[PDB]
Amino acid sequence: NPREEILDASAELFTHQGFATTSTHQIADAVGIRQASLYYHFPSKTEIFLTLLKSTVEPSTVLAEDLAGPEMRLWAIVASEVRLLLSTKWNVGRLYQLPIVGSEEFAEYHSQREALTNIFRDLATEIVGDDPRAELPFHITMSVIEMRRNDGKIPSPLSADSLPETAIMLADASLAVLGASLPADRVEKTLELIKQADA
Amino acid sequence: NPREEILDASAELFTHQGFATTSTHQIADAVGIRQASLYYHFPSKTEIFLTLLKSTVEPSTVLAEDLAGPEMRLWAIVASEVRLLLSTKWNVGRLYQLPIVGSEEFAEYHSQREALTNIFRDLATEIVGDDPRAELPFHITMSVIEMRRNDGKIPSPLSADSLPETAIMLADASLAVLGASLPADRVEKTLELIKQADA
Repeated sequence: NPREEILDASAELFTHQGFATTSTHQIADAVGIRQASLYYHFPSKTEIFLTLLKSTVEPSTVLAEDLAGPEMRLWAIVASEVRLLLSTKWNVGRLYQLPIVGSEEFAEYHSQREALTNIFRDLATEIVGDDPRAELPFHITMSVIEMRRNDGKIPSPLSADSLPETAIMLADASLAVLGASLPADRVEKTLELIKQADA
Repeated sequence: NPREEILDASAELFTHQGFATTSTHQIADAVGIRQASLYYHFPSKTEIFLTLLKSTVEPSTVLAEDLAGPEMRLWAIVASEVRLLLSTKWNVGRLYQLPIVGSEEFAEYHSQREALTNIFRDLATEIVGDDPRAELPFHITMSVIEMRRNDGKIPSPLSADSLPETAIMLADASLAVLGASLPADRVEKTLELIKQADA
């Protein structure tokens, strides 16, 4: 739809140029519409950017919340998040790195992000107790942002039948750093949760 | 010195606002000098930002190059880099995340960064062979950028007598993800290299 075209164009521009340098004019001239048609869908560039930020975290929060012992739970959650970040045309995961998202304009995003971070931390604490390594799984998950392409081709299309290698490797590492043992058939077990949730 | 004041002011501004939004006027009005005095030291904002980027990586490359078996070498290198990133007033490590540093203007930085990345990867390959986990230590090292403060107080002053906890934890994790065994007295062994190098 037209809205989706604006979002796709904006994800390309924001991920390559940053926020400040990108304008509603460029986004509209890139979608091939007049500026008024952009404004019919979005009050400004700020709302567009917020929408993209949410897409990065709200799905994982919803799923991460809904997700067996703690090793399997954490592994599945890491794999799913990394799976989500590899599933998109552009690398919209790098958007949280922009210093502007520090501003209170984006407080909605802050809240959602710390809620997701909390989910990772509390799961890891179930595994290693009062150990500062509990912080690490989230950060390991987010390293996918510096791994994938941003040329417009999707790194790994979402599939019900597989997990991409990078999601597997990063979820394995998320448990490794905690000294936790990696569960048998973890890929199949994870895939089941995704079928469960996504209906 | 005046140059150092400009760099400090610019590191504060770039790390909080990004590149595009920061101007030579703001930097000068923040240092409390006229704009002409800024221009005496730097042709533009771009050179200032490059200088800061280099500081993030050239010291580690020099040291990382100059750095026992592979576990100890990698551990020391990770700890030193994380040590360097925790040693500065502002979080200048987040500057490479700005999409603008993708531009060829900053090709000098690209080269230096891939050279540092190569050093981490080749060390890790000495440990795990042809295993994609070799990619992970660098990324684990760089997670410190999302851990530390950026309010102007230095997270951990450089000391000859200790390593901060976060550097220890991240260097431990860099080996953990590779299944490698963590060497005894690694903190003291690392500190020795730093005394050696830094004379």
